[PDB]
Amino acid sequence: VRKMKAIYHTLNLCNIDVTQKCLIAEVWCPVTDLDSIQFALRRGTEHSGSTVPSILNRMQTNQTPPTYNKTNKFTYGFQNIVDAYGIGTYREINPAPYTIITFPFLFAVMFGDLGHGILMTLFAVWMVLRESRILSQKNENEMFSTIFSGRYIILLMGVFSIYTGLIYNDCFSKSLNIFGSSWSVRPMFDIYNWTEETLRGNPVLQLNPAVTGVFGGPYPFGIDPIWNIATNKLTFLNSFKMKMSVILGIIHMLFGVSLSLFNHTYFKKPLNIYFGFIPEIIFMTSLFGYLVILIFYKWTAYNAKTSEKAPSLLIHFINMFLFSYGDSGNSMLYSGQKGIQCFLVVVALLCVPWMLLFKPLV
Amino acid sequence: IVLSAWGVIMLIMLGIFFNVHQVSYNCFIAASLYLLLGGFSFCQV
Amino acid sequence: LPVVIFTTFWGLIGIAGPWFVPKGPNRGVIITMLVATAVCCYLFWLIAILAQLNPLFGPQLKNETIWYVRFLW
Amino acid sequence: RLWALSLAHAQLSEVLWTMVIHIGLKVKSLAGGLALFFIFAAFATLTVAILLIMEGLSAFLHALRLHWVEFQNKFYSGTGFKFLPFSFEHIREG
Amino acid sequence: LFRSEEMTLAQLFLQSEAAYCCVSELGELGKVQFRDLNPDVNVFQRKFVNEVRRCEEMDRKLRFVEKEIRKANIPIMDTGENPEVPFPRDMIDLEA
Amino acid sequence: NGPEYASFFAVMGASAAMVFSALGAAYGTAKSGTGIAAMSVMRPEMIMKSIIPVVMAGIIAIYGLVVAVLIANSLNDGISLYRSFLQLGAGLSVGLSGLAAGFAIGIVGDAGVRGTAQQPRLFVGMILILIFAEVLGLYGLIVALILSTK
Amino acid sequence: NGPEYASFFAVMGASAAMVFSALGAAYGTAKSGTGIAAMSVMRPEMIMKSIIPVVMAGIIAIYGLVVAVLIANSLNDGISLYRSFLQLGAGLSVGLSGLAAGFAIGIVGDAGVRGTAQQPRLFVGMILILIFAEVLGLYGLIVALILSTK
Amino acid sequence: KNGPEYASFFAVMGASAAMVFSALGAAYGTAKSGTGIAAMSVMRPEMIMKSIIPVVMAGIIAIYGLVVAVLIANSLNDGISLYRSFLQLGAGLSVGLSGLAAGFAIGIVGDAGVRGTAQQPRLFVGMILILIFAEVLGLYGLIVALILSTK
Repeated sequence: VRKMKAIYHTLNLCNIDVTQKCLIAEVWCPVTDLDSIQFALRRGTEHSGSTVPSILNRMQTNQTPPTYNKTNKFTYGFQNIVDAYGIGTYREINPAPYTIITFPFLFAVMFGDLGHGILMTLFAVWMVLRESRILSQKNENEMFSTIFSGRYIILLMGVFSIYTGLIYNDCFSKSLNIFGSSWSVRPMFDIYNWTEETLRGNPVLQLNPAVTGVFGGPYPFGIDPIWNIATNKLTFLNSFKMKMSVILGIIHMLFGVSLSLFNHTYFKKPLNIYFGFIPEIIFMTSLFGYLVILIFYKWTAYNAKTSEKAPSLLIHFINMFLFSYGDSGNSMLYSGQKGIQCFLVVVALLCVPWMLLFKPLV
Repeated sequence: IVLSAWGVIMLIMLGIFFNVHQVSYNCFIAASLYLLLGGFSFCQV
Repeated sequence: LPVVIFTTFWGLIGIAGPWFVPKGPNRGVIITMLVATAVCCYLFWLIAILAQLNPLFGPQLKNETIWYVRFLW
Repeated sequence: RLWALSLAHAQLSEVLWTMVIHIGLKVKSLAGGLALFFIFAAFATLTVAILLIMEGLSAFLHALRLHWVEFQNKFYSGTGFKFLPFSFEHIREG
Repeated sequence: LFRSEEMTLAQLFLQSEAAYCCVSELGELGKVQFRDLNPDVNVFQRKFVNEVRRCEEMDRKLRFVEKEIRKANIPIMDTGENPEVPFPRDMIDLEA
Repeated sequence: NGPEYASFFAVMGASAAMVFSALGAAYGTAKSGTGIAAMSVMRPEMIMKSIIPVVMAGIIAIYGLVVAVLIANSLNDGISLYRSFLQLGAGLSVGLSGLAAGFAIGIVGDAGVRGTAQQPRLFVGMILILIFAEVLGLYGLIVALILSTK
Repeated sequence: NGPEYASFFAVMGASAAMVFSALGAAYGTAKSGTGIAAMSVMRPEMIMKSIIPVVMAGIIAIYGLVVAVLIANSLNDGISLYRSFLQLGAGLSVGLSGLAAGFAIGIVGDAGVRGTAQQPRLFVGMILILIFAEVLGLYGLIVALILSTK
Repeated sequence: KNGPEYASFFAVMGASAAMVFSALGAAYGTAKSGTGIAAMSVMRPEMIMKSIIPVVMAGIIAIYGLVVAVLIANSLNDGISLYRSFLQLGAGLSVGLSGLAAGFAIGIVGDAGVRGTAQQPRLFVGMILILIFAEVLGLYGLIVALILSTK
């Protein structure tokens, strides 16, 4: 009866019936799915006993079509998460194939733990393995319904947080050793320096240098456990975790601005490419793509043995915009730094006239 | 409800990690914990 | 070196993945996931060591703990 | 914010270890028995209702808000219309 | 699946005798977006508002029975099998 | 080194970074939390979709927590008075601007979830205002950062 | 060693960590306590379930209690002026953040139990907002400990 | 040459008050006008992308305070002159409290503008014009904050 009510509800939605004693329906349908509807409609009218087959006329109007996405049991959770903010228009690039990986990845960097990564995915594999008998029961409160709707989202969240939990140890804030700890060079610091007088008294928590005999090899997979047992732990981590956060922030936003090209080269609108893709990828490489290569350059160049007076990336990012160059507090990071940086700002400066003034010529 | 079963594998592996790493204090806390809280895993079904 | 070991091992998954994939309806999704998961987990591993390689610091270790760490490493 | 939330999650995981499980662990003689059985039981509901629930939900929506604002503003416009196909899949069992 | 699916706005020509059977088979397929041709009409005068009332009282009596069995605690098996759509010649026999 | 009373202004920067920021996050949780209970009487279906201003206001305390840790890590005895004043202005600019941001998420999160129940079209617009409401605490972060590197 | 008046600032942190957290725990108990009595006259079944905001407000009180003992265990005559300023900044950053957290628990705990008398679905939503208001008192703890250890 | 030991206190208070008061002005501009969005949108859901202009004009007030807070934080040094530190303090108040005024003005006329726009859309071309004159009050405070931090 609930089917028959639905068919009689959509026949109310059907033709004004003024034209003939027949029903006309302007339905939307996928173009590549068109053989299956015609094969069904040809035998659908056969059950009624009619010798007249119903026909399907294709229109060429200008009403806006709806969107449609091929939806699986897995990618439905990542689809409606994107669809909650805004429905996609006709033939825009769906970010949902990219949201499958990047959104559990961006969750895992800010929720990174091996121990909580175990807890998240073991709850997740319980939700998907027993999912037949859980779905058999009708309906429950909102702390089971949204959780069951995202059982595959929380699966990839628990898997990736195990991996990013290995990049920075942090298994219930504890750590593991996999053929490592090769920073903590005890002997060399004290053997090559003074051992016992220093053990108690003047120092209770004294620092290690890296250039006596101490640091050999940077822990082949993750953060070495010597930081977690130290007391200066955060000043290395907040130096690390702030740089990598803006490293991931650019190349994710660079990946977004490169997809604006494929939304303009498909519409055959070459006007939009010459002010939308070209100056935007120059504006982000000059200001922000230059920032991520300064993080890589400072990381490899300077070390513990030389260069205690190492420059800071906060001040040198300011001297790009506030054009004052020449100071003794912060040295240049590399030779010819004054010449390349003024060139990078003016080509970021003139992009704002180039984007603005040349597009309204329509 | 069965949260004690979650308490097994975490406290078993914690006892192993204290067995590795004077060291006799680390073994004393280890042998006290997984022999007893693993023994306290007797819970309802 | 760990860098040359993992680069070809992350150069296997996501290159040979687009090559060894079923012809089912999920082919496009599977390839995308190999491409992505490859470019995320490699560069995450890349900036962790590079922010270790050529360091400027040392672990500020407490008292007892320093001799204790000599005994074990 | 993916440095702020990760630093807050790391510091919360440290304090919920070093305060409430260290009290059970740093006891000489009767530590592994009657003491740490109820200490871990208090630690069990704390790491779930605080460290798993809200930190797992805050990082879920703030990994989400980087996609809605800083990823879907470069290419995505999104006025849109949804399909809603006429089917009998609404009536599965009820 | 990075580009989209593309839609057509085709046009149907359904006969009066083949008006229930084709739309019911379209619902089992489930890939159509029936659009309102006449939005400026009331809830009645839609040619089929007579028996969509009758399907609601058939639903109303069936909601009453479903309350009655669970009040007497005879839990009904599902035995999951999607049945086929009943023809309108079986609709008169269903109320009896 | 510096004077004996130098460390007081820096630890005031470590406490005002947390006190005013948690107070800002408190008003964002309290004012929007009253909006949830008035909304859900009529519309129970959207409470998972409606607890987003409670979560966006929670980052204000996390924004204050980062600077509170960063100031407490640079603390040592005999800091210069110049280094101590920088951490004081670091804590005030991330605490009180977080208190400003918590006021914005508190009011808009209150009235926005009232209109979200009566009309679901506001949800695209409501979270868009909450973007501009949260960046006030975020702008207070990067000035607290650039004051703490010196 | 330090001066004679150095101990005054540290004992102020020992009191303000307990005083201001008690004011928060009181407002979490008092403002939500009126919401229980207005709810109870219609729904006597949800009374043992409705005490969950006044229990979480009690957790705000023990956040100030653990740092008050930890500061008082660190008290000594002849302490340096640097050590006393940390314990003053630790005491303010947990009490006034606990006063903020106890403010937030009292507001949404009152309006939550007034709302759940008309809908039982709000009970899982109210307990979600109370968790986010609870970590505000918890965030004040981890800055109080990182200041008092050094 | 070398200033006194207390000199950097005033310039730091110019860096903080340029960000605290400007975010407080942008708080009132977002909150008071964001109330007017949710009150208007219950009857006119179409105008919800056009009505978010009063909340982004208040957002510029925050960036007006963010810029000079960076400008002051880069002129800072150990032992600056007492003349230079009073400049950065007077620069910070002239942009924060002026942005507080411009943010309070945007919030009032932004809220009242979107209420009457729900009843007549002809106000919308006039609402932006009053919102311009409220926004230049922050810009007037910005350009005097720059000339004080230049010296």
